[PDB]
Amino acid sequence: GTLNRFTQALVIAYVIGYVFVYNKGYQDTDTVLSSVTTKVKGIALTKTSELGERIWDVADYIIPPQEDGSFFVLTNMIITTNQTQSKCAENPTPASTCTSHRDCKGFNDARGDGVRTGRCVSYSASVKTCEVLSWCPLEKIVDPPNPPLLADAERFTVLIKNNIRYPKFNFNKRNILPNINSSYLTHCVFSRKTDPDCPIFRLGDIVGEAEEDFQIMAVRGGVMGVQIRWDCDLDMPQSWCVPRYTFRRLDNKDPDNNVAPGYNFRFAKYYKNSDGTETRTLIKGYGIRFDVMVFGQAGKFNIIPTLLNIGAGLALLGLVNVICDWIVL
Amino acid sequence: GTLNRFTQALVIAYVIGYVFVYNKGYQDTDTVLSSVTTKVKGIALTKTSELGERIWDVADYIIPPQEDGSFFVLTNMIITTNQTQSKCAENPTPASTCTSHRDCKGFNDARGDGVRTGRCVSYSASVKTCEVLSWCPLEKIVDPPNPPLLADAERFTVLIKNNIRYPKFNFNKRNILPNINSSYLTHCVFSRKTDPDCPIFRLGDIVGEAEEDFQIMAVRGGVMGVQIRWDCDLDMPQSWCVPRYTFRRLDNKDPDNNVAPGYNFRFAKYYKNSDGTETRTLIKGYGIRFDVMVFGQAGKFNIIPTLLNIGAGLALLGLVNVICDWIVL
Amino acid sequence: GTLNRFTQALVIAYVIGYVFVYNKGYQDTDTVLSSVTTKVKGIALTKTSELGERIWDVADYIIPPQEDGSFFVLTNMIITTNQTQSKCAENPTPASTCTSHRDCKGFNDARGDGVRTGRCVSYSASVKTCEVLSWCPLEKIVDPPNPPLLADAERFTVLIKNNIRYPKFNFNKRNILPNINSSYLTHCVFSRKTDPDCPIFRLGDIVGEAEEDFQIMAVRGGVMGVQIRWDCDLDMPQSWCVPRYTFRRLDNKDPDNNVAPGYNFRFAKYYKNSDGTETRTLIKGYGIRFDVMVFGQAGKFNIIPTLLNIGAGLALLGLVNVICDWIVL
Ligand SMILES: *[C@@H]1O[C@H](CO)[C@@H](O[C@@H]2O[C@H](CO)[C@@H](O)[C@H](O)[C@H]2NC(C)=O)[C@H](O)[C@H]1NC(C)=O
Ligand SMILES: *[C@@H]1O[C@H](CO)[C@@H](O[C@@H]2O[C@H](CO)[C@@H](O)[C@H](O)[C@H]2NC(C)=O)[C@H](O)[C@H]1NC(C)=O
Ligand SMILES: *[C@@H]1O[C@H](CO)[C@@H](O[C@@H]2O[C@H](CO)[C@@H](O)[C@H](O)[C@H]2NC(C)=O)[C@H](O)[C@H]1NC(C)=O
Ligand SMILES: *[C@H]1O[C@H](CO)[C@@H](O[C@H]2O[C@H](CO)[C@@H](O)[C@H](O)[C@H]2NC(C)=O)[C@H](O)[C@H]1NC(C)=O
Ligand SMILES: *[C@H]1O[C@H](CO)[C@@H](O[C@H]2O[C@H](CO)[C@@H](O)[C@H](O)[C@H]2NC(C)=O)[C@H](O)[C@H]1NC(C)=O
Ligand SMILES: *[C@H]1O[C@H](CO)[C@@H](O[C@H]2O[C@H](CO)[C@@H](O)[C@H](O)[C@H]2NC(C)=O)[C@H](O)[C@H]1NC(C)=O
Ligand SMILES: [Gd]
Ligand SMILES: [Gd]
Ligand SMILES: [Gd]
Ligand SMILES: [Gd]
Repeated sequence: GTLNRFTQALVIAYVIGYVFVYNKGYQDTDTVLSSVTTKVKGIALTKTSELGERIWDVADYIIPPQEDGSFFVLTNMIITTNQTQSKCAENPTPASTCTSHRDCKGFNDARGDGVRTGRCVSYSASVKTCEVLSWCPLEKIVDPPNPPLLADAERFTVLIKNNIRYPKFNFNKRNILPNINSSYLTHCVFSRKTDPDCPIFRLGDIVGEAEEDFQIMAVRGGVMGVQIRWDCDLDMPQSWCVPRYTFRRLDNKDPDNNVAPGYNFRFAKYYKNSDGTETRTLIKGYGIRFDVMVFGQAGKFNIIPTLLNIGAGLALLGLVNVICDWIVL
Repeated sequence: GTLNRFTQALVIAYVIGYVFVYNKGYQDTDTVLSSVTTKVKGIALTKTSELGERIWDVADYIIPPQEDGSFFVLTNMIITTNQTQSKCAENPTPASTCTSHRDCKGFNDARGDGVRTGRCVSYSASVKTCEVLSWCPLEKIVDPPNPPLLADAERFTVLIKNNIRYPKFNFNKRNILPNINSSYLTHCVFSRKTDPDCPIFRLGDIVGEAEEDFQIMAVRGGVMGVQIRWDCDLDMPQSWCVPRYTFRRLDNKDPDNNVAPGYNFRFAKYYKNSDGTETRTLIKGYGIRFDVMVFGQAGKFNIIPTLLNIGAGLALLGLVNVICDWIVL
Repeated sequence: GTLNRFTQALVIAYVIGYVFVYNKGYQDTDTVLSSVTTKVKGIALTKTSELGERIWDVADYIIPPQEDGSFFVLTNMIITTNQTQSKCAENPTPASTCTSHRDCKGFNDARGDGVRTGRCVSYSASVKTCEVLSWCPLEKIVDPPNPPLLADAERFTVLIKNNIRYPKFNFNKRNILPNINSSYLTHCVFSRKTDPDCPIFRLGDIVGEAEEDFQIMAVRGGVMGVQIRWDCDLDMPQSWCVPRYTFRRLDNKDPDNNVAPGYNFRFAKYYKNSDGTETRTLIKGYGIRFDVMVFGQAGKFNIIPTLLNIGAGLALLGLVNVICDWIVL
């Protein structure tokens, strides 16, 4: 029909026009094989209450441990020391509290501060609670310092390297562009406006780019997601293949509707005493774990998907006439 | 033909009926960007042969190290201590055994207990073997304790958080549902029957859910795979987007057809002696490494794949007539 | 037309011939769920300048830390010891150099060797630079030893286990074949020519297979990518499903156009002095990090994609006639 010349003009503009340049269907996909490397640099001062001023080389003292891709920056802490294998009073709790040896005797014990020895002992002159053997003295139940001890970390800076490969199209590139000289990377610092190609990011600015604050986050900790996205049209020059960096808070702020708020964990330092006995320093550290999430797809031109889709274009226009005929009169 | 009205009624029921509601082809795929966090809690008692009763805070003493997603729980061990840099007798082995200094002189040495010094020394009054410098005293060749030292670990419990995102559909959710209050997560424990939405899992129950046993596995160690699966139809409410948890033993039990049976590795503890000399405690730990494997796909409605497939539906029915004609008379 | 019998003979040979056996479109894809395990074995001798001959059990002394999949082998190092919390002279640098207390007073300080105390102190009789509190004595600025301290590592050997699963086709296998006895894996060593099925690889041979050299790489470090590829046609016997191993240097050699050349990082060893004071040994270690990258796809037969494509085959041949008619006369 006369509408058939209109529809044929519509489908030609539909596929070639719509489906190809917009949806780009004429290509075959391939996902990214990725590897990433990070180097945090920076140092941090802390005037501890008693211990006096102290240094923290984010290098060695601040990163437990040195991870594969991701990584965790220490920001806050509760430090218990001179701990040893010994018996001692549980922390004051209605579940731990006792009147005499009769109350202390368990599954919950091993879930709490340590393993319960039947004996009952005074947690202080004022009160009494079940004795347990454990690492003693027990860690003091307190909220983490505020503001953060390693608040200087806002200003630490991380270098992020990222080699990737699309196995299928035997192609591979690195987030560091060849146009970029080494002397520039000697002191550049990423920024969306000025330096998009600087792979050195500032921790504060990472948190911040994410609609967050390194300071209100550094107290109780959290996890920052550093999303890298590799989209490359391989039929285009390999020069136009470029990484986009996005940022995201992953942990939940809301106190309600969650558990283990923020991000922290304990680790220790063991010491062979000159006496031959064991002692350890236990440390509950809060901090920000940065996860580097890499992803992307790519595609060159290809006959099979193209003809596959074009074919469907011709079957589609068949019905287009019935649609035009029912619409028009 | 008359069969053409039958076939057209078949293809309409074939695509819309079969291919769409079953195979759901009318959607576009998107894979999951994932991050996971874990918190193991629990303590464990061990009455060591000589050393007497001892505590092991799965927190600090039990997890080497504190990993990104995955994690490894200590269950069993062989502990060699007071080790130092020094010379000493290899372990009795036909390859190590010697009659005099003539036999000891290598590539295998450096492959064995330590580097071979030519001298030959008696491993005991009864026998003799090549001297080597190494960390000495050498670790005693024995099978790991049975039952497991940290058998209490069956009952440790891990909390598992999992934030995910589909980049394409700018959508993201967390395994912890909003319907779930915090006070519940204060002591809930996952279970298929009662508490499907409790993200706190019990190590025994994880092993167990996998058709295995934490006790027969904890002696010599292994790796548990905790598979999380995120399938979401995004055209449906984001509320129906939910995680399914599956369990799997990854290591091979069979003694034959494998190497490094179960799962263990050695690590050490270094100590600056008051004398200024070095000493270390070497530890071969067996345990269960839990790998959290996250994956899934999703899809909203879309025109391109739909019309693409519908088009093929019309080309398909064309041949359906030749099939009906050859069948019927 | 007469050319229509030619085209129909072309498309039948085009799809069934070209698109199916070559491009294999009649299948549905599924990507790999992977887990990997590694065990490095080997020991290494080092005749240190002063300290004398010394052993390094790649087990405990050589791997910091014991990683999930990937792993890092120590090859070279700069070792600073008896470090303590204290004040001391910065390293000679035009930015650090000073004439008197007036010059020392900062953001750069905290970026450098330590936090600047106003006082100015002589770095030596010859010169003077700003005093800072830090871990002191500062680490000596030198290039890493050459040749590598743990050069013996060329010859260390790693065992690599790899369990994988395609969730969709409920299928899963392991890089260790059932045909392979355990007694063989007791001393086999991978090699392309003789032993393709030996999952024990030699570090030198890994580097080497990659068109590189463990020795010129071990001085300043780098990252080796161990690419495993799982392609399985699941309509074929599950026996033909096999892993291919490829090798790749990931870091950039070129001095220009990069930062943090090679691969190294610092970590420390803490010691409670008999005096009650703290001291630590700081260590900048160069080495080779091996990343095990696993990937692959698979597919069984399927009706939907097949008919989808066949359908497009019939729509395609429609236009083939117009092409043959315009070509031929
Ligand atoms: C090396 O690297 C930098 C970064 O690309 C170059 O600096 C940029 O170059 C252009 C052109 O002059 C300026 O318009 C931009 O402002 C520069 N970016 C920044 C943040 O400095 C620099 O030119 C290069 N050095 C040489 C000599 O090649
Ligand atoms: C908070 O969380 C829990 C878990 O969803 C709620 O307990 C469930 O709610 C229903 C409805 O009463 C019960 O039928 C299920 O047995 C409960 N699950 C378990 C294991 O307890 C609880 O109601 C919530 N608390 C409030 C007050 O909202
Ligand atoms: C156990 O494993 C090995 C490795 O597959 C077998 O050795 C191979 O078997 C064939 C057949 O004789 C030889 O042609 C190859 O040279 C062998 N490979 C190597 C590198 O040795 C060995 O036969 C097996 N042992 C038994 C008894 O089954
Ligand atoms: C940690 O440090 C101090 C100093 O060594 C310990 O001091 C004393 O505590 C002991 C336990 O009751 C007694 O055994 C000692 O005799 C006493 N001091 C001396 C001079 O030996 C203290 O115990 C330690 N704290 C713990 C219990 O972990
Ligand atoms: C580990 O601990 C003990 C106690 O210090 C060591 O005791 C002795 O061993 C030495 C090595 O032959 C001699 O050098 C010493 O004189 C002797 N004891 C004293 C009082 O010094 C023992 O060597 C250590 N074990 C090793 C060798 O690692
Ligand atoms: C590391 O080891 C030595 C040996 O203990 C230290 O020796 C001395 O240094 C001190 C710092 O000025 C003085 O406080 C001491 O009195 C002196 N020796 C003695 C016998 O105490 C040396 O300080 C240490 N190095 C540093 C500063 O880290
Ligand atoms: Gd990791
Ligand atoms: Gd701020
Ligand atoms: Gd049991
Ligand atoms: Gd060599």
